[PDB]
Amino acid sequence: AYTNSFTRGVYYPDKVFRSSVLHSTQDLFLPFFSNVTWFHAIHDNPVLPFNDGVYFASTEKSNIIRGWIFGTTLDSKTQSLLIVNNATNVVIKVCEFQFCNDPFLGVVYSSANNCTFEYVSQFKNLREFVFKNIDGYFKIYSKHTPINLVRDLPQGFSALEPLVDLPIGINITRFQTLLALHAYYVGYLQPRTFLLKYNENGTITDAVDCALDPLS
Amino acid sequence: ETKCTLKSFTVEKGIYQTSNFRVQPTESIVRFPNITNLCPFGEVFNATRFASVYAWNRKRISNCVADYSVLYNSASFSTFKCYGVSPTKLNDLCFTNVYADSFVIRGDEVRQIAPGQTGKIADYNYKLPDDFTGCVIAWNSNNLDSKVGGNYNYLYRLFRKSNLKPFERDISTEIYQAGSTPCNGVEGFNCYFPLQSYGFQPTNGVGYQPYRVVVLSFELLHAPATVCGPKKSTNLVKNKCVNFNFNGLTGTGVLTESNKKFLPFQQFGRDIADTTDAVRDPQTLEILDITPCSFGGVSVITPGTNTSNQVAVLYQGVNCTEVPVYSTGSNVFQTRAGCLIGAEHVNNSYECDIPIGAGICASYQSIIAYTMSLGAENSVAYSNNSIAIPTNFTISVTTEILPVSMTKTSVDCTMYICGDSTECSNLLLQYGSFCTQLNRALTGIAVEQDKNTQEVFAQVKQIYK
Amino acid sequence: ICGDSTECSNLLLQYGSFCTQLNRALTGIAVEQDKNTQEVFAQVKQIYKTPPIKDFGGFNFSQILPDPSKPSKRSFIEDLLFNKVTLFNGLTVLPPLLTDEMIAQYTSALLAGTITSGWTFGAGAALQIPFAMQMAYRFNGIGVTQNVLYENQKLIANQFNSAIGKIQDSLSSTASALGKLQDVVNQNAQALNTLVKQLSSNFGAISSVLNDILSRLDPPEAEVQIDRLITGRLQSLQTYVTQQLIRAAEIRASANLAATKMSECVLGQS
Amino acid sequence: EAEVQIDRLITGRLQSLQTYVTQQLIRAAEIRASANLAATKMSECVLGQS
Amino acid sequence: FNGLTVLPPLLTDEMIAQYTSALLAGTITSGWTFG
Amino acid sequence: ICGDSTECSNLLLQYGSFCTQLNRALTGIAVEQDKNTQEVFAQVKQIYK
Amino acid sequence: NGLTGTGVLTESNKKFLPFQQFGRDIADTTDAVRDPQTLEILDITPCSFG
Ligand SMILES: *[C@@H]1O[C@H](CO)[C@@H](O[C@@H]2O[C@H](CO)[C@@H](O)[C@H](O)[C@H]2NC(C)=O)[C@H](O)[C@H]1NC(C)=O
Ligand SMILES: *[C@@H]1O[C@H](CO)[C@@H](O[C@@H]2O[C@H](CO)[C@@H](O)[C@H](O)[C@H]2NC(C)=O)[C@H](O)[C@H]1NC(C)=O
Ligand SMILES: *[C@@H]1O[C@H](CO)[C@@H](O[C@@H]2O[C@H](CO)[C@@H](O)[C@H](O)[C@H]2NC(C)=O)[C@H](O)[C@H]1NC(C)=O
Ligand SMILES: *[C@@H]1O[C@H](CO)[C@@H](O[C@@H]2O[C@H](CO)[C@@H](O)[C@H](O)[C@H]2NC(C)=O)[C@H](O)[C@H]1NC(C)=O
Ligand SMILES: *[C@@H]1O[C@H](CO)[C@@H](O[C@@H]2O[C@H](CO)[C@@H](O)[C@H](O)[C@H]2NC(C)=O)[C@H](O)[C@H]1NC(C)=O
Ligand SMILES: *[C@@H]1O[C@H](CO)[C@@H](O[C@@H]2O[C@H](CO)[C@@H](O)[C@H](O)[C@H]2NC(C)=O)[C@H](O)[C@H]1NC(C)=O
Ligand SMILES: *[C@@H]1O[C@H](CO)[C@@H](O[C@@H]2O[C@H](CO)[C@@H](O)[C@H](O)[C@H]2NC(C)=O)[C@H](O)[C@H]1NC(C)=O
Ligand SMILES: *[C@@H]1O[C@H](CO)[C@@H](O[C@@H]2O[C@H](CO)[C@@H](O)[C@H](O)[C@H]2NC(C)=O)[C@H](O)[C@H]1NC(C)=O
Ligand SMILES: *[C@@H]1O[C@H](CO)[C@@H](O)[C@H](O)[C@H]1NC(C)=O
Ligand SMILES: *[C@@H]1O[C@H](CO)[C@@H](O)[C@H](O)[C@H]1NC(C)=O
Ligand SMILES: *[C@@H]1O[C@H](CO)[C@@H](O)[C@H](O)[C@H]1NC(C)=O
Ligand SMILES: *[C@@H]1O[C@H](CO)[C@@H](O)[C@H](O)[C@H]1NC(C)=O
Ligand SMILES: *[C@@H]1O[C@H](CO)[C@@H](O)[C@H](O)[C@H]1NC(C)=O
Repeated sequence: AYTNSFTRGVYYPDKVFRSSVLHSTQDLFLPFFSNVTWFHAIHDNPVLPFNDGVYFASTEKSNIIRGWIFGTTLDSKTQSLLIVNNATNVVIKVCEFQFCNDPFLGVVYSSANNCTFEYVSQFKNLREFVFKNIDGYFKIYSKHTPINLVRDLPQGFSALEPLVDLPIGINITRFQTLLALHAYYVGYLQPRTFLLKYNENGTITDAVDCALDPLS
Repeated sequence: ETKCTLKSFTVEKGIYQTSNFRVQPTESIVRFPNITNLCPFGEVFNATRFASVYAWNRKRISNCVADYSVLYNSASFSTFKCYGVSPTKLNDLCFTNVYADSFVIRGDEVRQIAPGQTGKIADYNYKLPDDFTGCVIAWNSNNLDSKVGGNYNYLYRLFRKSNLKPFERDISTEIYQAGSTPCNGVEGFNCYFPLQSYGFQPTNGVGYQPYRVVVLSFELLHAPATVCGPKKSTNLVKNKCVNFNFNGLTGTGVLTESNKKFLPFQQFGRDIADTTDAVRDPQTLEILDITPCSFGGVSVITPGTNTSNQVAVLYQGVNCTEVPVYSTGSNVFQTRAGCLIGAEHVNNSYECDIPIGAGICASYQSIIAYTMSLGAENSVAYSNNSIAIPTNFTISVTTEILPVSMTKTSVDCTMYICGDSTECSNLLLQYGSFCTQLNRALTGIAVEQDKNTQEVFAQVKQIYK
Repeated sequence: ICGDSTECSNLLLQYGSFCTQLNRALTGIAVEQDKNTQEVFAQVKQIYKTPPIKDFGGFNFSQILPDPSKPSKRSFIEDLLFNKVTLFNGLTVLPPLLTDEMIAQYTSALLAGTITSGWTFGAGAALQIPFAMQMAYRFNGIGVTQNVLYENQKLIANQFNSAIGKIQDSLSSTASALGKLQDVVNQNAQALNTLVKQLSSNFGAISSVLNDILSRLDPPEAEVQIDRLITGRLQSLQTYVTQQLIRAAEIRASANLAATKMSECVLGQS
Repeated sequence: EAEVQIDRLITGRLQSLQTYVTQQLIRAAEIRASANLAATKMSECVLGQS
Repeated sequence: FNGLTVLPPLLTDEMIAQYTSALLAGTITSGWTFG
Repeated sequence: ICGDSTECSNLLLQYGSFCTQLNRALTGIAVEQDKNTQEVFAQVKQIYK
Repeated sequence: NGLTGTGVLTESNKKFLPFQQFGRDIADTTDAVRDPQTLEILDITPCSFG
């Protein structure tokens, strides 16, 4: 299934405060009015290629979507990233793990050979995520506040603010979502040029594409 | 200074610009994150037990902020020498990762830990690579190893002809029996255990007392930096021209309090053209401001070298309270265009001759600076049934000067930049037709001047007498 | 181009004495513009004042004469004009020599002189004359006999008052009629802004900040990097100076034309 | 290395010459305008009455 | 010199003086009819 | 200055924005010329025969 | 004595103090110089071109 993404997918590019200034940037963004592969994994989580950062969304306000396993071969031969939830803290483990056919998670574990790094941190609800890997740095941008402009579809304008940064420095060419045992959108992003308008308080209030329309 | 910038011994009446002044900085401030992730080095050097020389333990350290100065000054070490790296500067070095290897040896085996060396343990238990190693730290351990240590708990490998590759372990306990022709022509005999026990006694000398030896190996430029030495900081100052180095962002200016609001994830704001205008210190997390320190050009107003020998100096666009004979001089007069010193201020107003600005100007009566006057003042007695008719007339003669031409000049093209050289002329050929383009304009200008003069003067066809 | 750096100045002082002409061109154009405004506006040797009682044969000049209750002592049309249009890294903007009050006084004196006296105040001493007998002369000048004026005075007064009211309302309501001044201001501001923005360019060096490349390498190639940055910035400054000179020349031509128009039309008849 | 040295000298002198030429062009244009004004004044105010 | 030169004007000063004298004599004697 | 080469564009985008004011000046003089000829010739409101 | 140049030489009329070696007027233009053998002052000027 295909869904039209109206205007979602704008994030703060850097850590610089601005006010009442029109700023033009050239960065990896989600093109406006694009197509996203709507999934219906309800009584179905195939593996999707990474391809230079991925968008992600969800519309269910409970703990069913848990983790996102990353890697290039999904085997103990090469290190694989794991980011999982616990309803009390979020833990990240890049240590090598073996293959899993139908992993189950919610509130799989095969081996921990050559463990290297660990990290511990803290209408329905929309959870919008952006995963990026640049110069060996892993970046995750997140937004958890939904707005009901229209029902059954994610329409509206919202910004994404960074949470964490990881200096791992590994190759990622493959990822997979993890479920439990008993409707999320996926999109790719391209190096576009955007124009952004900042409020007087430093919040992005409007975005304009630079390669869409003659008026643009 | 006016005579210097004019390059003459005579100066006529007027105002000249000599140089500019700036306010010098006084001190410096450096800040860094309040927290400091301490690396647990305690469990390494003060571990309860160490492994053997043939089975040394390798431990991994990363994402740490470790200080070597706090350990460099410690005198609890027998020897701490490092190869190719200055320990004192280790506090200001960022490496990708660090490997640690702790163990215990005899007294005389300390010298065996060095690259390009020969020895039983240098080539049979632990081989240093043929490159730079981080360094080795050794200290006495007779208190806990030569007095209460196990009599055979420490073992070495007397296994020769098996030179190990650097950073390699052979913990395989296999009896050394060749079982072939090259051992007395027999199989099974000449069987020696690869391991052998150290022989130590309480205070038996210096070469037999076991010593703790730890090798630390660094990696540089293999990955993004993970471990770095701690950085110091200081307090902050306000309303002073200071150079600042806030956690990487460096600059100069004056610090003031601010009323702006930052979202909880930005670091420093700006307005335009990459000009920082607000930074928050990591320790306090308070919003501040940056303002460039005051500066500007100076000017000298003089009535002329001939008439007098006294001048007045003016600072342009400076609210001069930080002014440092003319350091303070005469009365200071702050105006809309900076501040003037060296001339008294009068209360009347006359015509103006030496303009200054903002409606004020100075003249030499001492030098007096006043406000420009627009002229005389009169009111005509307007009425609806009255006229004024002149009764006499005068004839006047005036003058009017108008330039019509300037001196015609020409500049040789290759001569100016070559000076009669064949190499310069040869290398000038690779720059295209710049020469002809520069040469044509001067001839065009000369022709234009000739035509201009001929047209402006030649307006009659005959000559009258 | 240096920002208070020692080695930067040491490398800069070997490119000749260009700063002398760079500053002298700007000083020359500043003096030129001061002379321009001085010659445009300084055309009267005295400062006349309007009579306290005004009876100009039925005409009404209230909306054009200065109002003695305003903070700057300016008339209505001047206030509308002022309210209509509206618009630091080692460069400064000098204040003008003549302030707003002096210009307002000059315009008030010129208007009072051309109302009470006529053309006689531009060629000697001011001479009193009733307004009706000046309108008679001005009609007689263009071929229409003076008999027309004295028998059609009320119609002319009413038409003039209606026209001045209409033009005041048009200025108050209709915008975009002051394109030239706004264009000049925008051009100047944009040129200054882009000159400031030119700093951030890399110019092919390692970084756009001097001290960072100064503190991360040794002088053998730091010299080359500094030279590249210096030559790029010098080229940018030269281009800016050339554009400023061209604009100053054009403004001088326009000011000369305006001065000629004011000297001919206002002080007499065309 | 003489080529490098002479390249440096040549480029510097070329920039100086370009600046001089541009300044002369501007001054010549201004002088031409002033002389045209003078010619108009002399043609009008001498051979007639203004 | 060292590469630079100054060309002489086409009209000498005596010719300019003669033009001025001719114009002035014409405007004294004839008025403005000779224009 | 290059004629369809990428390595140029990569190197040239680092030099600043000279082309911006170059094109701005060219368009300005073109528009000024058009307005100039329009003002010179268009001096009447009607057409007579 | 290592100082190379091209021009015509003439007997000089200027006076050197007993400790100079040469002289100039504007921008390194060597106008006079004393020979290293006879200790006689001479003046140098380039020959005609145009
Ligand atoms: C991703 O994989 C590529 C190989 O396909 C890595 O490139 C090599 O990395 C090794 C590091 O062990 C270098 O020694 C080689 O010189 C690299 N070769 C090439 C052609 O790049 C790359 O480093 C990997 N990326 C990460 C982040 O691990
Ligand atoms: C920026 O923040 C200020 C401060 O909170 C906001 O101003 C408030 O606006 C609301 C309504 O918009 C008023 O009820 C408050 O009284 C205002 N407070 C102050 C101190 O001014 C402003 O709206 C914000 N701008 C945004 C979010 O665009
Ligand atoms: C910064 O480190 C200092 C060192 O203890 C501490 O600063 C105190 O911060 C608290 C707020 O958390 C204030 O109430 C105190 O007045 C501060 N000073 C002292 C002497 O306690 C604190 O650990 C850190 N402050 C932060 C992170 O804001
Ligand atoms: C290993 O243990 C010794 C025990 O004395 C530590 O020595 C400390 O030295 C500092 C500095 O003089 C004292 O303030 C402490 O009281 C000492 N003891 C302790 C337990 O800290 C030494 O620092 C330890 N080193 C490592 C690497 O663990
Ligand atoms: C120059 O700066 C000084 C401050 O150093 C200004 O002094 C102010 O004077 C007024 C009236 O006397 C006081 O109300 C203010 O409190 C003073 N300022 C401060 C910071 O205390 C002075 O006005 C400034 N001059 C100009 C021309 O701006
Ligand atoms: C107009 O003014 C002139 C002077 O500008 C008067 O001529 C003067 O007359 C007095 C009295 O006879 C003589 O003493 C002067 O020598 C005269 N001056 C000159 C230059 O000749 C003339 O009389 C005035 N005309 C009227 C009508 O008052
Ligand atoms: C000149 O015109 C002005 C236009 O504003 C007149 O001012 C207003 O005139 C109307 C009627 O004449 C009055 O109702 C208003 O009260 C006036 N306003 C002000 C602010 O005065 C002015 O009266 C006219 N003058 C003459 C002599 O007719
Ligand atoms: C000339 O034109 C004027 C204005 O167009 C005429 O004056 C108008 O006359 C009408 C009819 O009496 C009045 O309603 C208007 O109020 C007048 N206007 C003004 C401004 O006073 C005038 O009548 C015309 N004269 C002739 C001979 O046609
Ligand atoms: C999305 O896909 C649908 C069906 O394949 C198509 O009709 C539509 O044009 C696509 N939209 C975009 C933006 O590609
Ligand atoms: C989840 O939380 C529980 C209790 O807080 C803890 O015991 C467990 O180790 C956690 N697991 C993960 C994967 O974080
Ligand atoms: C663990 O991974 C690191 C990655 O650099 C590698 O050097 C090391 O040999 C690995 N160890 C084992 C036992 O595979
Ligand atoms: C100074 O002024 C006096 C008075 O006019 C004059 O006589 C003298 O020549 C002047 N000297 C100089 C050097 O200008
Ligand atoms: C000028 O005189 C007035 C009248 O007393 C006074 O208020 C004012 O301060 C004086 N101005 C100066 C500069 O002394």
